[PDB]
Amino acid sequence: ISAIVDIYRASYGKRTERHPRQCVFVGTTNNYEFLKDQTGNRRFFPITTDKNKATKSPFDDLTPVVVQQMFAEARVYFDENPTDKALLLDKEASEMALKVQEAHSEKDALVGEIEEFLE
DNA sequence: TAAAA
Repeated sequence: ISAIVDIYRASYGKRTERHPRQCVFVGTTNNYEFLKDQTGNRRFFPITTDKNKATKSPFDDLTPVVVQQMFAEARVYFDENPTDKALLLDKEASEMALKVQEAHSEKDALVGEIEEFLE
């Protein structure tokens, strides 16, 4: 997920070439516990989506014009500061992100019994 | 075409 380049050989190529990462990943799920890592999940930012609270339906209200406008807005914001530092969350946003990632992360059970036994 | 798949 956190790889900036992909150094690999083409399907039938002769030598290994270098491709900068030109894609963004978005994942979809209905499980409430998808983060297997127990020592922090800073890569993945879970957004909980609620039906019947969607003001606009993504089936009939997202049209190429609307997504083009969204990407033009993103282009403006990125061109305000064209560096990777501008892509990080705000301090309070990152603070909430820690709690959200922990809440959606798998919990180890052995820790509880170890604590009880040591107590 | 063989490879590489």
